[PDB]
Amino acid sequence: AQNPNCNIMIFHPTKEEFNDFDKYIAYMESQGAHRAGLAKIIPPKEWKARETYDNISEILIATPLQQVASGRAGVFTQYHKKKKAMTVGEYRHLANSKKYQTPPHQNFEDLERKYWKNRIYNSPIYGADISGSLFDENTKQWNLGHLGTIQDLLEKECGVVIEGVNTPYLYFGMWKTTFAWHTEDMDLYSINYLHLGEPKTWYVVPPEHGQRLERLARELFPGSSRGCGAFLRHKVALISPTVLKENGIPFNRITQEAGEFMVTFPYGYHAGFNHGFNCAEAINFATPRWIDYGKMASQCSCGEARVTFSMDAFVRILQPERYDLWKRGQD
Ligand SMILES: O=C(O)CNC(=O)C(=O)O
Ligand SMILES: [Mg+2]
Ligand code: NI
Ligand SMILES: [Zn+2]
Repeated sequence: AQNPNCNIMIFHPTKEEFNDFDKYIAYMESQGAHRAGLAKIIPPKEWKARETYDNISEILIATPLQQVASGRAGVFTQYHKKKKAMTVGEYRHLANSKKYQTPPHQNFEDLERKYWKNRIYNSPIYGADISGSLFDENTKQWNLGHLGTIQDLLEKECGVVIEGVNTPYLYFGMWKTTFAWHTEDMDLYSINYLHLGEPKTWYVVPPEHGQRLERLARELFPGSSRGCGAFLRHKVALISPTVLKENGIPFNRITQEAGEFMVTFPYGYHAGFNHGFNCAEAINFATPRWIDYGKMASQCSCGEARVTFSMDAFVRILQPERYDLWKRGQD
């Protein structure tokens, strides 16, 4: 069995290997990369996502989100307070202001210590989940807006024909902006490209041990657990590496830098934070190996998780017994 310790693997494809996306995902799996829940892919030196970023300040963040925390430093939840619209130029200036800028630090490890110590005492503002793409249309390799769609995958593997679309999303981050512990909708894969700016630190639990994390989360957030049998679908709970280690939960960590891709694998729980002003692009995708995970994915029916249009068909086809209850939570 490849990668039995479930380490995060890092890949350096050649320009030739970068042509066929699906093939390279299958390659990484042949080497055991999925067992970690997360892999890093460093593009060949000849590749570029786009010519320059010199023109991105005009993008609009229609609903910036202020991430307010409650709890203790290692075990907290965050809620998103909506703020007035602002341009990327406005947001970058805010990120770099004395109130929000990254503090002096020695190295990534020092900065990680400062994040876990102090996160809860601040409320950073995140421009998340913005439909759009920063890949040049002429970039043919690993262009996240030109992937094969999840609908097409389900049609090819299962023969059924469904509505729905699959487009990328932009994320504008600043110091301490935080992504809570989650798997993807329908336990899909994700791919994330860091276009520019400061790094993103990731934490991940191997898919084979996801239920260990869920059991700890039920213990640590007991009112939330009573409210919903899949409350991590709400994407609000944070648990630190120190707390994970105290409770024996297997995990790994890695820091993504600008120019790098990360792939999350089906049912790979992940969480993390941004080091300073940055911009990422991400999208969900499927492969044939995902279908079994889609069929078994948990679902929130309490009403909190509210998701895209396109998840309807996935539930309806893969989880018909759950469909009626889940759709009530949508409506
Ligand atoms: O970058 C972020 O804030 C969060 N991204 C993801 O959870 C992902 O790409 O799957
Ligand atoms: Mg612009
Ligand atoms: Ni994710
Ligand atoms: Zn719920």
